[PDB]
Amino acid sequence: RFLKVKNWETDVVLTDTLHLKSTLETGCTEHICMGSIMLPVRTKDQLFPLAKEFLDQYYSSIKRFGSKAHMDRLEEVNKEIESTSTYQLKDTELIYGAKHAWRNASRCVGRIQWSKLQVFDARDCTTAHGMFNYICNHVKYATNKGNLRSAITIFPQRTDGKHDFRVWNSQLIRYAGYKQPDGSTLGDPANVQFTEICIQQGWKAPRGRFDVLPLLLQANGNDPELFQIPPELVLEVPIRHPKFDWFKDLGLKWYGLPAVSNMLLEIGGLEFSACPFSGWYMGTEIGVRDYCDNSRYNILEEVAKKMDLDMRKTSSLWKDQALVEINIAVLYSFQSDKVTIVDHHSATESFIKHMENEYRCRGGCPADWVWIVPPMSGSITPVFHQEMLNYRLTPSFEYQPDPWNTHVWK
Amino acid sequence: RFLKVKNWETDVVLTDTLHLKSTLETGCTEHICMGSIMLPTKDQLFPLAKEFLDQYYSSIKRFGSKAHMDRLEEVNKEIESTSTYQLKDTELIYGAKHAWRNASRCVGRIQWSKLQVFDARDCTTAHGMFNYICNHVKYATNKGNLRSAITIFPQRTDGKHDFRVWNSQLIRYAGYKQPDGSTLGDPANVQFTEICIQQGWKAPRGRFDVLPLLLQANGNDPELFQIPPELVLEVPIRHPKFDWFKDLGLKWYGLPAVSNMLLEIGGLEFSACPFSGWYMGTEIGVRDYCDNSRYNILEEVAKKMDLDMRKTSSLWKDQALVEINIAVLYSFQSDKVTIVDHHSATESFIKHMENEYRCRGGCPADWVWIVPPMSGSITPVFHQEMLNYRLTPSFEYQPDPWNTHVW
Ligand code: HEM
Ligand code: HEM
Ligand SMILES: C[C@H](O)[C@H](O)[C@H]1CNc2nc(N)[nH]c(=O)c2N1
Ligand SMILES: C[C@H](O)[C@H](O)[C@H]1CNc2nc(N)[nH]c(=O)c2N1
Ligand SMILES: CCS/C(N)=N\c1ccc(C(F)(F)F)cc1
Ligand SMILES: CCS/C(N)=N\c1ccc(C(F)(F)F)cc1
Ligand SMILES: [Zn+2]
Repeated sequence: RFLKVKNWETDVVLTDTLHLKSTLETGCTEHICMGSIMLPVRTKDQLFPLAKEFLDQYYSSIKRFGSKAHMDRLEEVNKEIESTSTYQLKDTELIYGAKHAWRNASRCVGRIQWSKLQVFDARDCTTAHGMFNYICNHVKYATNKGNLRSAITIFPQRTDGKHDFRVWNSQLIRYAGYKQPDGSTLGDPANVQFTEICIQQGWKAPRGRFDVLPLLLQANGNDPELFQIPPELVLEVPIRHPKFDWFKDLGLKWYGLPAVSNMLLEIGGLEFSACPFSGWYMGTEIGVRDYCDNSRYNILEEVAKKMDLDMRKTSSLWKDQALVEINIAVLYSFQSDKVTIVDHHSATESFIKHMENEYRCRGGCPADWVWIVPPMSGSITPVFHQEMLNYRLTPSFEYQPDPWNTHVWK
Repeated sequence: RFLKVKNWETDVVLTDTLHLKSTLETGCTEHICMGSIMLPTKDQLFPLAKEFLDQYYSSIKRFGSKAHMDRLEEVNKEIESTSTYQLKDTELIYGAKHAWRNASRCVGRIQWSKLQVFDARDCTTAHGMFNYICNHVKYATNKGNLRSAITIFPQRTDGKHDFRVWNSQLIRYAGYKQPDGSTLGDPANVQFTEICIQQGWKAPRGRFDVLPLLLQANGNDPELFQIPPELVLEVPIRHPKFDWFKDLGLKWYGLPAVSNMLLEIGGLEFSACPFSGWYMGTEIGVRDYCDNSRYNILEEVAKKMDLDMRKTSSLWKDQALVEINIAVLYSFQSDKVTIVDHHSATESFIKHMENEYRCRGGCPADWVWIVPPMSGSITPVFHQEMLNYRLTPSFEYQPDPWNTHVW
């Protein structure tokens, strides 16, 4: 088979063959497309085949397929699975797996950096305090004083599903959200529920607008525990505008390190329920979504008012106008504090190059157009005019139920 | 089965059942999503006809009635004899309105039922087509107070007597390649603009030259016609705060009228069915004006705004784009020509979606196309999950007439 993909701005056409290897489902039938849908204990028998194909890829990637080292590793793994039911990955395999989970993330526009990933092996970790230490070292290393470095910390793989390691926070660093009895929300609305669990667990909220939440860490299936990330480790950027000297008075700021912590990493059948990973922000994530979504900080009106814009009628495009300035401010601020960050133009342009490269070296690049195209100025970024094929490849990062909706408390 | 759709901004969940009536395939499988790909007989005809009539009568609360049954046999017998059939007026009107209603890429379907239908089925020549088209352009333009409409020429028979409108839209600017190697006018129509020259049209070689209509009737060869200039309402683009804007020398037409698609009703194929409504701002401001492959004007507009175009991180492109779309909307409103902005259009569509879900049990929607090409996440449709599937009657793409015609 062969599937063609065309870019309507360059007339460039690409041939995808990589999709042939996709085994997982898409949520789409032949009679329906669910492309815009947000979220559409393995047994030993189910496990070996998964390990095999994975190990086949690995060895193939190091140009040693069929070798003796390859066969013996298969024999070694098969045996281990039969006797122990599970199986431990080699350090080289773990690093290969993680980079590929990233490499296969169809919703990630920053994959051009996929091979530059620092992997921290936290498989010997046994307690929550242990997880805390590991996370602090990840935050410090990745931040690097503003010169951000991609990194991922991998805790023990799931066993019987009763001794899972979970990082309850959705991101290592995030601002608390509090619901007021008057119905309004102070802080970040998106984190209200998690904030409550933290308070309910003993956290003492400063009840402010940008309070870095504490970590809630679950080790070996035990009840989660609270820890406060060392402030001197949480790099933040106050947001000011290059021309609007009143912007700083808006009292805005954001953290510099985006580190996802609620996803599950799958490598050769194994499941790593705790695998926080971080990179660096694309401006629009903060400028458009975090600040302007109606269900987030929702700063449009206040930014507009101060800009003195005709807010009487939408057709004046006051919302659009204010959005640009706000995103202007985010990029400017980060660049001024020498904290890594990329704008949607550069990010989407690099992604197009990475995508083409991937087609010519792997035979494809699974991509989710709904997620790749930026939440602003969509059509003036190259990805918009790019047809994409979305399919599933492992290793991979997946979502998992929120830990508070499944955890069996002790 | 029973699929649900959630809006992540309001948490509202709607259940979709309408998809269970999907006929055609989407191009997507369980192994791959083709969502962003722009385009993935007596025995055949009667079932389709029955499906349609069934829906029609169901809508008029006469499902099963003798009328329903009689009509069914009548068509059945007609197909057995004439190897095809004709729609009664009522069924044509319904068919066309419903083709619009099922257009998963149209953001303005909230207007679906308010569609004027012009039966051009008695047309036999190109001059006739021209007459029908002119009256359509005039009725729909209504001096700026646009009214949606569609004109339906004779349905296909043997495929060699197909009626076709070679233009992609009734009104579009010509595209000429210059000595340089660049392009004057609209790069999107360069080829058609060539087929018009290669046909006789005397191209004035201007930036915004309204192309001539190239009509084809009963499989014959296309003929050129110049739409009465008095019938082509145009808006000169000026800015509400940049009096230098007028100097960009930009203008666009007020009437968007798609004419290269094919209308299918009850198995029947109407290869010539121009339809029009009114512009959503972004269409011109973002796509026609700023698309790199189109008029690509961001370069200059930025200059004139005196902004740092040194680093992409200054978002000068974004900055310009906004002002430009301010101007388009501003101009149209000032000349009282109908136009809608992306904020209002999308808000309207969300409401339409909510009505369609409780009245029809669903609303086919293509997210990739529904979300405006600018300020995506600040419009409601961005946070709205959508289910895409095909339903007939429908509007479909069809091969360019020049790439398939036997002169
Ligand atoms: C180097 C900086 C990086 C940039 C600029 C980048 C940018 C992005 C952006 C803009 C999104 C969408 C986020 C949202 O809308 O919530 C995304 C999604 C994603 N990225 Fe990256 N990324 C980078 C690094 C990484 C790293 C290091 C990994 C993994 C090791 C990764 C894995 C993912 C995944 C799994 C998704 C999709 C998640 C989902 O399906 O919900 N990214 N990335
Ligand atoms: C009255 C106001 C209308 C508005 C504001 C509206 C707006 C839109 C917009 C923004 C698009 C995208 C255009 C593009 O990107 O090329 C679109 C697509 C579409 N609209 Fe509407 N529309 C309206 C009327 C109509 C009418 C009267 C019909 C049919 C009778 C219709 C049929 C379609 C079709 C079929 C498409 C998608 C075509 C395809 O699949 O490529 N629209 N519309
Ligand atoms: C409903 C729709 O799927 C949803 O709003 C998606 C659209 N595209 C997105 N794209 C990115 N990068 N991030 C998101 O959260 C979303 N949300
Ligand atoms: C490649 C991608 O499908 C293509 O650029 C689509 C995206 N969304 C669109 N949406 C609308 N309304 N109109 C278009 O022409 C497109 N082009
Ligand atoms: C890993 C830091 S890379 C980055 N730029 N940000 C995000 C933010 C959210 C997600 C998601 F997983 F929540 F979608 C993914 C990447
Ligand atoms: C019918 C006028 S309704 C409108 N706003 N414009 C368009 C423009 C192009 C198309 C398309 F068919 F080319 F995609 C559809 C609608
Ligand atoms: Zn799909």
